[PDB]
Amino acid sequence: TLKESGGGLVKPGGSLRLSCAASGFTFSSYSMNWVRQAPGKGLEWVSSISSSSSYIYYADSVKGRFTISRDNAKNSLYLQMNSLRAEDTAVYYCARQVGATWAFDIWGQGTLVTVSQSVLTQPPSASGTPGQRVTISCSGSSSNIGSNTVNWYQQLPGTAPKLLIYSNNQRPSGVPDRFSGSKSGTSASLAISGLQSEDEADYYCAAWDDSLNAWVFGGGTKLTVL
Repeated sequence: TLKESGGGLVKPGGSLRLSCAASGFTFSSYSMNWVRQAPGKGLEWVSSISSSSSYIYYADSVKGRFTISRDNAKNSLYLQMNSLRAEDTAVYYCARQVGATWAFDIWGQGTLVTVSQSVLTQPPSASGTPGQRVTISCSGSSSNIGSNTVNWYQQLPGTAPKLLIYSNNQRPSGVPDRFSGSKSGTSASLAISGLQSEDEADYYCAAWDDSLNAWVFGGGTKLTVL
């Protein structure tokens, strides 16, 4: 259920091609994305292709150099990376988008690509003691959070992200009651009630920016439990 491939070592100005074999769902029905993550840094959205293959969006950082694509027949999504730079070094994940709410419910394991500020304002770290209530607030513009539904994703150390809250406050089929989402115009807050030890993870808030026509991802918040 989403396996990346084609990762390797490349030199600057080089060229590389990723692929993402789907399994268990009707690939052709859902839109697909590529979201990279640097070495120890946050999440950055790369590109998105509709199942229609008709509506493509590239991040202003890879605009022109990268080429998204798919083959709904072979059940695999691809990404042609040309004119590569050292700053393109990351882990690339391919995330299944939902037609309805635009959230990324299924993410792949990742593939590392080695080569030889932000709109969303999120506190870098959060400190909480067992059993307390912890709020992580993410601050966007009138063009993103203001105008579109927010999705929070939890990244557990080592593991790829997992949709925590979507459509501003909806808990998916798994996420416990202690987690609650909300939005107040241009700001969005995730509230963990009854802090547990297991809740030690990285939290990201993400909205679509109609002005940038790209997803904006939060600056992450590392929640440490005491």
